[PDB]
Amino acid sequence: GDFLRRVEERFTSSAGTVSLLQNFNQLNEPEQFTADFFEKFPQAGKQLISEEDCDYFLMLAARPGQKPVPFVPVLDERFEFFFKK
Amino acid sequence: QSRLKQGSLKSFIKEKEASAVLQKELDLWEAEHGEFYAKGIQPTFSALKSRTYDSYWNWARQDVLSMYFDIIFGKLVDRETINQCIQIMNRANPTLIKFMQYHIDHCPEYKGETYKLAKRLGQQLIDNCKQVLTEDPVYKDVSRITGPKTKVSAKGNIEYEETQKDSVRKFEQYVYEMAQGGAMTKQPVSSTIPSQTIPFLHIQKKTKDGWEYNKKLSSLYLDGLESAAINGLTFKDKYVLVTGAGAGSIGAEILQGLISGGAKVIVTTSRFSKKVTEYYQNMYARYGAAGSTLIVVPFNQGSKQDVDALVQYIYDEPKKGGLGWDLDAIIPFAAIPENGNGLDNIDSKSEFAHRIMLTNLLRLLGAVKSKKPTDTRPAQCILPLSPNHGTFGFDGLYSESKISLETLFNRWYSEDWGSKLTVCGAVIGWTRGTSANNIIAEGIEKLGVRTFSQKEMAFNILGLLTPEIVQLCQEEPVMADLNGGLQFIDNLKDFTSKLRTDLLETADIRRAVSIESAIEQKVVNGKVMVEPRANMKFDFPTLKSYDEIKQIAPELEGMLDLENVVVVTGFAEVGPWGNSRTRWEMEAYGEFSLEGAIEMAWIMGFIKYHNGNLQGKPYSGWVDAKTQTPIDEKDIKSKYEEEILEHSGIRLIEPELFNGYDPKKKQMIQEIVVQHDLEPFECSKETAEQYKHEHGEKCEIFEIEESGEYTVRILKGATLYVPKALRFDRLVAGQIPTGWDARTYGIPEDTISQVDPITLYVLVATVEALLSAGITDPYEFYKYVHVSEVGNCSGSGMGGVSALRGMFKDRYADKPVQNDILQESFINTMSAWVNMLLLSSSGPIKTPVGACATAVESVDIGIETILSGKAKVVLVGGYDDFQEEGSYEFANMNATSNSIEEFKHGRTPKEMSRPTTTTRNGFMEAQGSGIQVIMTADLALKMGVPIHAVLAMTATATDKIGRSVPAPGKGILTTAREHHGS
Amino acid sequence: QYKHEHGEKCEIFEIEESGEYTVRILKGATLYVPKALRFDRLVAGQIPTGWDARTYGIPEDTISQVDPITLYVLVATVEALLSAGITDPYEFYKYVHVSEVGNCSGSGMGGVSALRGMFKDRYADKPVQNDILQESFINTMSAWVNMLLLSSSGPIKTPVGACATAVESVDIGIETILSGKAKVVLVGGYDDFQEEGSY
Amino acid sequence: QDVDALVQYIYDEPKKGGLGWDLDAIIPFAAIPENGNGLDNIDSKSEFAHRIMLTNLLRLLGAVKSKKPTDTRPAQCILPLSPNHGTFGFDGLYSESKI
Amino acid sequence: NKKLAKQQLEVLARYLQSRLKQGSLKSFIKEKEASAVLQKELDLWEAEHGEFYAKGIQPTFSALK
Amino acid sequence: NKKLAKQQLEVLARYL
Amino acid sequence: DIGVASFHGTSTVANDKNESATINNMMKHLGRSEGNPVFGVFQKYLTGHPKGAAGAWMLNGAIQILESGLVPGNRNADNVDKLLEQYEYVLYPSRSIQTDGIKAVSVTSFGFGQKGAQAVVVHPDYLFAVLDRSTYEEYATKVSARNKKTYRYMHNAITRNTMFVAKDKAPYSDELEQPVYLDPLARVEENKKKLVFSDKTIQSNQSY
Repeated sequence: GDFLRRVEERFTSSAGTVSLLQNFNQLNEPEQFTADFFEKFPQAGKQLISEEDCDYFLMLAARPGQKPVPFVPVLDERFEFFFKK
Repeated sequence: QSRLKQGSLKSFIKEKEASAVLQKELDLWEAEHGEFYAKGIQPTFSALKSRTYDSYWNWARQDVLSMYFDIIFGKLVDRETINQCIQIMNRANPTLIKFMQYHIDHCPEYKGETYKLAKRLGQQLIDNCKQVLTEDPVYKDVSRITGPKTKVSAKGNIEYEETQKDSVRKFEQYVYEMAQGGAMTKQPVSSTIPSQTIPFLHIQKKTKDGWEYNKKLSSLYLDGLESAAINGLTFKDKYVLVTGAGAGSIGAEILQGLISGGAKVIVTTSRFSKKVTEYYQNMYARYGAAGSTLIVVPFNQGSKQDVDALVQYIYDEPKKGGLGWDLDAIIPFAAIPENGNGLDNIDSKSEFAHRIMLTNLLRLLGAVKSKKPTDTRPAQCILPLSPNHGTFGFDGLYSESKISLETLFNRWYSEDWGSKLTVCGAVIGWTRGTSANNIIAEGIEKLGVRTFSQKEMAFNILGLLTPEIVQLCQEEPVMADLNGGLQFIDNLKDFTSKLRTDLLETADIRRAVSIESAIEQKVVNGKVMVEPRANMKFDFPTLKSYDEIKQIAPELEGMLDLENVVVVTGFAEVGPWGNSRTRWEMEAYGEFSLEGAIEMAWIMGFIKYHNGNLQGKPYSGWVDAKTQTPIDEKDIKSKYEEEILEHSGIRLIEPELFNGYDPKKKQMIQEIVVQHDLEPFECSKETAEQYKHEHGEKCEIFEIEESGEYTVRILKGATLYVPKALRFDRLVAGQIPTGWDARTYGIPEDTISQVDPITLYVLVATVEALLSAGITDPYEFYKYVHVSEVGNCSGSGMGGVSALRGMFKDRYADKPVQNDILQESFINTMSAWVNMLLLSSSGPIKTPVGACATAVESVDIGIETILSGKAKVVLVGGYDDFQEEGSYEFANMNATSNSIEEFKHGRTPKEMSRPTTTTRNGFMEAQGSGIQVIMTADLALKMGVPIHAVLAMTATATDKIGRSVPAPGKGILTTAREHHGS
Repeated sequence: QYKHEHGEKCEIFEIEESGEYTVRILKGATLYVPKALRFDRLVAGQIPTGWDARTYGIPEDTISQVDPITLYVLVATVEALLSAGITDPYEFYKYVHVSEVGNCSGSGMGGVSALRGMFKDRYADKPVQNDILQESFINTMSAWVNMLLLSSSGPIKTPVGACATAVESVDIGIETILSGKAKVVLVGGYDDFQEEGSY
Repeated sequence: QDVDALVQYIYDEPKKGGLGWDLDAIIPFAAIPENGNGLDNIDSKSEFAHRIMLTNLLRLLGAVKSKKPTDTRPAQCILPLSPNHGTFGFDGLYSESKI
Repeated sequence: NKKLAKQQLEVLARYLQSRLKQGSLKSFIKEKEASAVLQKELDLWEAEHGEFYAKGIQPTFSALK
Repeated sequence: NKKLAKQQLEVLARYL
Repeated sequence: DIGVASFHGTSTVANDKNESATINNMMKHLGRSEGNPVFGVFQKYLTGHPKGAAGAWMLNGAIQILESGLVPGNRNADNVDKLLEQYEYVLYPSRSIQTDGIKAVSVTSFGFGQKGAQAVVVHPDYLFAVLDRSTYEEYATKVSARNKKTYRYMHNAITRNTMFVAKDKAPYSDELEQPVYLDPLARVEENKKKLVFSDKTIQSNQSY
């Protein structure tokens, strides 16, 4: 949900609008919600991840006090931390 | 010696006591008048600060195109459209008729119903302008008659809005309801006025005592208003002097109407600035009719000096620096707002405002009269009389001034200025600003009396400037009660206070009940917005569908040698407004978007991207530079907009960007022969030997046996150079934004130190142009092209100026200068360094010199290079830097504009560069670089780079025999070459 | 001006008898004493002594206004045209349009005398012409060639190549002719020897 | 300054150097004669006379009001109004002050 | 000749006393330009109001009179 | 201090 | 179809007169329809005048004008010179106006030393019609991919301040420099994540 909020912020045209994800509970069916989200932002489906959002994604994956994500996002120096934890 | 040790101390104490005498004189005047009245009498007016607008011929076409494209895109049939049509008709001339005829007769209808609408509306407007051909420009106000309306929401929020009157839609119906009057005020509109009923707008005739409502004069005035509403009103050959016509005032709408009718108006502004200049510029561009001329002047009506100087300037002939105009009307609506000033609070502000409203007004009228020897062209003075002389509350001397203006009616007869000025005292009614009284406007209107808009009041006064009321004023002073029946309200102040206090006591209790009900609900019961951030893209040209492109262009398939067709694949800038993106945003829009603001802050080093830990909390985003604190993307604009605009674009030369170069303190040295030899100074062996070598017998060198260093005595007759400084005429330049650093783009400090800033601009621009072409890696050229076919045909006109200054002056001064500064001074070393750092091409390397016209020449040489087969890709463009000596030499030849004369004319740096303008007086020197990666069409398609455009033509030319190097000429007319004697 | 530069490190006083000012350079003021050094390079390939543009007929007005590199260019261009047998430079226009006689020559650092003027003589407040910068440009030589001899409106290119600029001028001239932009073009290169360039 | 000083002197008590008087009436008939001053001749004399007749009159009234904390002893201001506001000839700002 | 001898001796004695010959003349010209500033302010005011309005605002009232 | 006074006096007499 | 004329526009009395005169005369000699003036872009009103980069900035502005359809107005055009009403084929807007498409832009520069220069830039849409459909789709796919790569590189380098990456080494080694040159068909290939020349791809029969 935080990643979706970041995408909203990235692709909103300098206008604070109503977030599609007002609460996390409605993401329990994420396929339809992601569909509606990226129909609001069609250009997000064609634009590669801006690296500000990439670093945000990496620090989200490394956010402490969170269940570590079930994937390796990067192969930087902290690859063992992602691989073994 | 016969000298006095203390003579000059004596003179000092004498002059100190004189200064004290002058200071106590000034302090007495000041304690007598006050600081407000004191600093309010300064001279504001200056004849050189006057701004003329007369290019209605241009603005007609400008507005025509604006409306044409607005309708073509569906942004606009409506009243504002009809108003713009009236303005274009007012500016209608044969050239404009041909302009619209072309643009409509070649408007494709098949593109859409929107294009069909644009066309048919254009045919109608062409017919209307053809009918208007040769007839006068008429002020015709077609805005919908709006009335007050206040709604207190159930939450207690007062909202006031101007809402179109149901029974009144046009100014014709406005005049009709004026004639009808109201219950309280008890074929032409003369026959409409009900018997024993006073219309809201009426003219009062002076009986054998006072002023009373008059039927015939009121009917004449209302008939003039009806004629103005239906046919419009011409003010051609009307020379007006209007004061108090700033934005959001009755006078501004008066000026709009006058300049629509074709008047030649001198508008006063007490706050002369670029903002006000632009406001009056676009007001003339909209409303300035055929024959109209707007003269915006700085002017303080609080100063008799300003009054006399402005009147002198108006009545002086153009040869003597004036306008050579004889005023037909005067509208002195300039006033100072004074609130909370009772009898006991009559202060400096009140006396000064009274001076403006009455005394300097009378002086202005008297100055006009003194300037007129003719007795057959009176000036119509539209006095802003008030119906409320002290009935309302604490207003200072406002009521005193307004009632004092009523003596002019009797003074018209009693004195000998009747043939030079006519008195038209307009008792202006309740006018809605377009705020504290707007909320009670509806309440006062509900009882039968009415309340005017600024447009309505302006229409009333402009009708008071009718030919009929003009001659009426000529034969008899006119008292025009434009009060909307308010005179018939007993205890107006008490009624007004009752209305306002009822409204406030309703809104506040509703708000309090809402707040406490919300708190009660919160006690009983115990959306998140998205935060915008920059979506920076490059926006390669939008590649449309093949069907639609083949619809754009005819069956051209397989005709052009794409190898011989050259296309811009990339481009970039380093300039006063950052790069191409930010410069284009400021050009096309005049303001930075979110992406533009963040980009400007980034290039200027206001912000830097932070990743990792920031005060423990993990942060990934922009942070401040000087404080390293987080900056949200909205606060980027909110915090850095003012500094970005202040330190970008054309602005005062900043010495920090040019090695301490202060134009105000331009350093020079003068040769002086020593008359009395100087005392010894110590220097090294080689330094002393160099001194002896230079000075010969005019200096002595001696070794100090104790230290071994030499001491130098500069004997009499030696020459030395004492520094001196002069104030340089040019203080403003188009400089790269302050904080622009090559490190921000990533050029190593080794390159920055060894290589000159012009080349740093070139490197940044070349990188940005290649990556505008999508060339992430410059070596990706060599995946499709041989190293011998990537050229660099860019070049400067005088590039390397910093290195030139080094070698020519710093070396003369023995300052630390790099051994290879001449190497960096060459104009081709920029392209050299570009190749050595980025490309590593062995392709053709051309470096044009063209002074101002070298980048187009670079493009031409690039086209030639590609088409000859010597290259497939080439970097074209041009670059230069701003430096002290180049600026000084451009000033010597009077090529740049004198900023001191510009300040004398009231101009600011943001408006110093005035291309194709009446008063332009030289160019604005800037610095920076501009690069384009141009390629063959076939290669651009093969590599899939963004084809920005096609270089269909490029050419260079010289003028003729002459003896003027900088003089431009018609040589480049050699690009349009054809025999007519296919 | 002295007071403006030196601030509190000098004093200026009006002489009531004459009205002119007297300047006292106080302690701590900075001044520039000339010094001289022996420079390692004493030998140059200089134009023969006594070479004058008057000998070829360039008016003294041109010699005074325009800089010696450009005088060399004008002499060389006249000699090259009359090597081509072009007694009258306007004889080009009997066979060619004015838009097809180019001048693609250029210097590597041309205008060095004017550069020295603006950068050093101007700093020393010596008499320098107000338009020295126009003479400092590398394309002003070709500009004066056109203004005095050709009167062409053909393509005008001014290459910079330091040492290898005359061959680059020839290359640009070939390109200009073969693209159809010109039929005749003046290609070459020029430079002057001066103190700062040598140093 | 004279207006304020005179009002202060009137309303100051004898110990502080004033009169210790509370004004019951004000009769500001002080005026400057200005003849031959039309609209075009409005001058320093005319503006100064207008100040005397209107502005400093209002300031005198306001100073008396500021000095009075009592609300039960008003001062009667006998204003020298005129019936002729500009009907007669060249009088500078006299009619303006009177109206 | 002798006068120049004597001047130079004089300036010398000043140097070593740490005295400034022209300091009070500096102060005089500073005060003169200050007086010019005040005079131009008074002149602007005066030309703005006039001599009659000027000499008419003098303090006449005095409690001791 | 005094020695510098005296050096200045000295060179002065030389000058004139 | 020449809609916009990017004028040198130096805010100089002689320059803006002479340049408008030559543009008007060339438009008139070229048989331009009456009532069809070229819009005048005077970018120096905002950007000032760089001697070297004047034409370059004007060409970049003309490029952007072609892409976006917007004709920026000379916002410092307080009052157009009355002497320029003479020129019927030139218009001088003072406010930016969005057009429904600009086919071509005429960039004109006038340099000291009697050096005028003109460039005519045409929209890409007229290039894309001279090639078949399949070539256009291949080109569009390649530009889409490249725009993605460019977006990444721009954001990478704008934050990390690595916009300019100096090339430490040429794509050819000193040993292979001369074969690499001596083969006109030599072209870099990817090796060790860098585009460099290899001995195999030089003077190869495969390239020919």
